[PDB]
Amino acid sequence: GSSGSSGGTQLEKLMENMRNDIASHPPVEGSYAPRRGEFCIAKFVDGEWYRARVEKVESPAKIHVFYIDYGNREVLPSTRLGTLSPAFSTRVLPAQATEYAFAF
Repeated sequence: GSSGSSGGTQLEKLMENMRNDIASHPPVEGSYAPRRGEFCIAKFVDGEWYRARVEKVESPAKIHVFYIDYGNREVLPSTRLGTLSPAFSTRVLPAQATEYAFAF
């Protein structure tokens, strides 16, 4: 936590709340099934979870997704994908992704 002259970025706020329950109670690798057109959390090479929308599901090992937080695409397995909580879901914060408008 931060007290005194604090302040962050919209995304940093939501992500900050999720990263917590996500880093303390990480999802089960290979539990959530990514479906074409479904929102979920993806694990970044830096073991950092981020909001993304399944673009194309190839195989349990290959899942085309797009980070709706930055605006990038990465083919990750169904292991790095998990159930995106409604509390941290974009439903509260708008996708800061750049290539989001084109994502879908």
